[PDB]
Amino acid sequence: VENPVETFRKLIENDSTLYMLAHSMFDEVPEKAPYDRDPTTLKKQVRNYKTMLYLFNTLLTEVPEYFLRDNPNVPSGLIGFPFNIIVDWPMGTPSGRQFFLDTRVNKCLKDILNKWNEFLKDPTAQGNGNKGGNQALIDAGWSSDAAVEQLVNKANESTTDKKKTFSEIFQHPANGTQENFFNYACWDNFFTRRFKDGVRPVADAAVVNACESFPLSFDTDVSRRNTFWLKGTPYSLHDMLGATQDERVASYVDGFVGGSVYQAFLSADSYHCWNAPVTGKVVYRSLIDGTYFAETAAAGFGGSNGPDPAGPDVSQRYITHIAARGVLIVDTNVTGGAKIGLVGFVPVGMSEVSTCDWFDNTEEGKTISKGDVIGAFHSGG
Amino acid sequence: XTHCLIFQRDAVKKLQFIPKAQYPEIATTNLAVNSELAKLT
Repeated sequence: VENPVETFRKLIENDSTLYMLAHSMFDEVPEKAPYDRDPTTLKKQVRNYKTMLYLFNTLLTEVPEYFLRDNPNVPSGLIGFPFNIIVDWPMGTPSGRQFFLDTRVNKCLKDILNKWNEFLKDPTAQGNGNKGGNQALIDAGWSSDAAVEQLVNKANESTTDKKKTFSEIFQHPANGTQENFFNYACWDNFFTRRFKDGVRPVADAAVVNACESFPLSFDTDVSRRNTFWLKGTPYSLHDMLGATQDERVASYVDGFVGGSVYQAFLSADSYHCWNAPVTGKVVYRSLIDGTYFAETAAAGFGGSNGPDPAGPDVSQRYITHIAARGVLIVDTNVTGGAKIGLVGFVPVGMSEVSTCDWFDNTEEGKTISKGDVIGAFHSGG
Repeated sequence: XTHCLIFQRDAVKKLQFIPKAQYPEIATTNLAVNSELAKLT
């Protein structure tokens, strides 16, 4: 019944170590430009946890702002991520890294971001009429030429069959136009929008892309467990798949030793649902609690690739081992399958896009078909 | 957001991944969902 921001305030203030860290993670941000402003450069950087909490509570009833409409030339890495904007530089401090690895902090963040998700799913925008959720999107700038062109261009960049208008690409409610932001009832429906039929045809190949996504890494001959904290972040199957806390996945870890890991990134202006990469029978499915704003030391202040203006962007391999995430293991050695053994699909949250939503067609024992929509990321915890 | 796909050693012997995925530094755009990622050889 308690406001989850208030629960977080109490956690910070009633624990001497967390109280210390919640000061030091701001004190360790340099005073000097550019760190006097957040990474968008549009606002002064937050310098204390009470202002942070005030803003977190305010954000519970806000959709992300498309700030590029009036500010087209500022850094755009954090479009969609209002909480991330506040803590991005603190995430890059030594005390901030410790703070955002604390399991109690992350339970509190989970509850805050899930309360946020309740608002983002609410077509009334918390009691502002049946169009409140839609109007919030328009007020936030998402029906601007800049936003809509960005969404259309991003969808077109991955195909030769380019479409001129948003409505030819994505499904949206009836009578939708740019002026009414396609009548999307709330942020969540916009965020998890589906492609129109035929816009993403399923390829004949045995393996298809599970996400509309940008290749990041391809690693061969991966180890059972590895030093994922060292530079370059070697993948650690045991940690990534959660064998730490579920012995039932341990046999799948063993079966992936020597295998390959492919990783790819979903931008804020990309399609966010998940499609089945192969045909087969689901043999294992899990959700794993973890971090939200944990990034590497290399991505922080004084780091060899830091501080990241959009953490955990440059830490994507690292967070596969600790972030809120999910695991799906598909057996393709079945009738209708490609007979390429077991295939794993591990969606991994980043910051406040960390709700891993498995659809019911992925229940263990069901067969999925290549190209079927099987889940989605949502803004949330 | 980010995601991994994981393949077994013996399966990778049988598969040809597209270059944009196997050599990610060459990629300049999203890959289209449902489009080819790897084919049997």
